[PDB]
Amino acid sequence: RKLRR
Amino acid sequence: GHMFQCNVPLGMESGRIANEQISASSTYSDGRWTPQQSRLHGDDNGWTPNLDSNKEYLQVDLRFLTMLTAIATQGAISRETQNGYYVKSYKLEVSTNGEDWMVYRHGKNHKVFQANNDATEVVLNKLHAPLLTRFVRIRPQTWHSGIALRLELFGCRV
Repeated sequence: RKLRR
Repeated sequence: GHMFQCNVPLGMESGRIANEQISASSTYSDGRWTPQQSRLHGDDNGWTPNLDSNKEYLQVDLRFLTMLTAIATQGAISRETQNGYYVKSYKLEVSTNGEDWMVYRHGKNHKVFQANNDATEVVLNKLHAPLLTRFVRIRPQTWHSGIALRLELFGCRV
């Protein structure tokens, strides 16, 4: 689920 | 009484520097690291390019000819992940007209500015002589984890 910055 | 000194903050953090005068070569695609978030002591991440490399830059347009004496920088803690980012060194580019750009030099070679060792503290760098400019670019050369930038410029307007 989209590794967040 | 105190006389005037050319070393006042020019607008980042303050507000005198409008959102429209700040831009970048690119920005992270999720939209959470825009150039408008590079204001010193901002509490919403900072600026991050679309790709981490030494060709990206943050740009500020002072809109007028301005004496530029020093640059302060921080990294940023990710609001989303509590991860810290910071630029460890950068070059400086300046321009009066926005099209002819001079890379700041110390002697025959580009001045490489040493920057931050963490994501929270301010590192201030002075220029060896005040420079009269209107455009400023910060182009990172090294960084920890990824490029993230908050910024302040110091000087006076003529």
